[PDB]
Amino acid sequence: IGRTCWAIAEGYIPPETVCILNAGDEDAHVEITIYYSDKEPVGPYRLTVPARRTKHVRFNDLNDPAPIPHDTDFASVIQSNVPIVVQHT
Amino acid sequence: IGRTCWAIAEGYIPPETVCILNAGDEDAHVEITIYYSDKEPVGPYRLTVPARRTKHVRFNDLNDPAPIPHDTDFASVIQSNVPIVVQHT
Amino acid sequence: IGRTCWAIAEGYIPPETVCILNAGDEDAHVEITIYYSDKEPVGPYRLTVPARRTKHVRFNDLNDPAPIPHDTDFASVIQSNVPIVVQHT
Amino acid sequence: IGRTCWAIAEGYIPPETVCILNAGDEDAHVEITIYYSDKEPVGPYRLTVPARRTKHVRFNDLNDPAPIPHDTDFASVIQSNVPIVVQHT
Repeated sequence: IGRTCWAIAEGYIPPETVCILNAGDEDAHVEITIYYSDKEPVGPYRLTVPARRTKHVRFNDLNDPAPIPHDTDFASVIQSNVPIVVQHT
Repeated sequence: IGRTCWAIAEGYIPPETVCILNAGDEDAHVEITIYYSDKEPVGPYRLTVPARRTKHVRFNDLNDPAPIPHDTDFASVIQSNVPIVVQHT
Repeated sequence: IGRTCWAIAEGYIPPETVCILNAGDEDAHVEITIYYSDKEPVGPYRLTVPARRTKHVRFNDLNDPAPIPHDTDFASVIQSNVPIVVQHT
Repeated sequence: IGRTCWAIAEGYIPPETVCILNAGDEDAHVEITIYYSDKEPVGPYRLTVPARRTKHVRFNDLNDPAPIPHDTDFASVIQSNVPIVVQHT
């Protein structure tokens, strides 16, 4: 159930959440990359979504490799080793 | 018309509806599974969507195998033996 | 550009518009069928979307084979002989 | 990541933005065509989205071959030589 690559063309943290579902039996090793209008992309931000669980990820909580600056439009690519379902809220 | 597997990565019942269309000539035997961030999934919740009809299903009305707790973020996978069209409202 | 079959699982006329784009060089002969929770589907409602034009269709304006009753949830299937792009507003 | 052809069946400038992401390593040479209910399409409007960057394009800022009239419903087709991701805001 789902796909191993998702993209979100607009993101913004005011001066921002992806709901992920891994309905499968293997843990999802997820890698997020943040894109900008005027600089190189930052990432991967790495996290695990456990087998048969949801996980909400707040863009504001991401910090490794670096925090996402606030008041800045960005886009994001989310890649997983196993199919997941992503909804941007 | 439609697909036999649909996923909804974010659901919530405040302390929540899927509109299903079976445009086909066979009844749809539908199975919903609810996923959580911190426990195993619950289901299948089973229902029939008749040939050439819509059916609205309220998540709050589901009760077999168990009611969905309120004030709790969940996701859902909806599977059918025949193609259906699902919209989350 | 687009597809020849589109479905909209929830529609409602209070007691409702599809924006269609035919980016192609042939006229689109479109057929809409309305589905209900408790009776057989009604249609086809037939219309033409000209080559390289948009057309907005209000569900409230449809009348042949019959008007859609108000205050009634419905779904719709839109079929075309040529690819079109449909957005429900 | 993404597709080389995107369509947006409803656009309107009051008397309107596409967020584009090129997550790839080649620049995206993008061509927008505007469609109307009652006249021939206008375009291509041409722009470049750089490798590994986002770009927001305001429909109100487009002017070559011609400005889009205000208070007028339109649709748009966006074509690229390389896959991009488009979100209409």
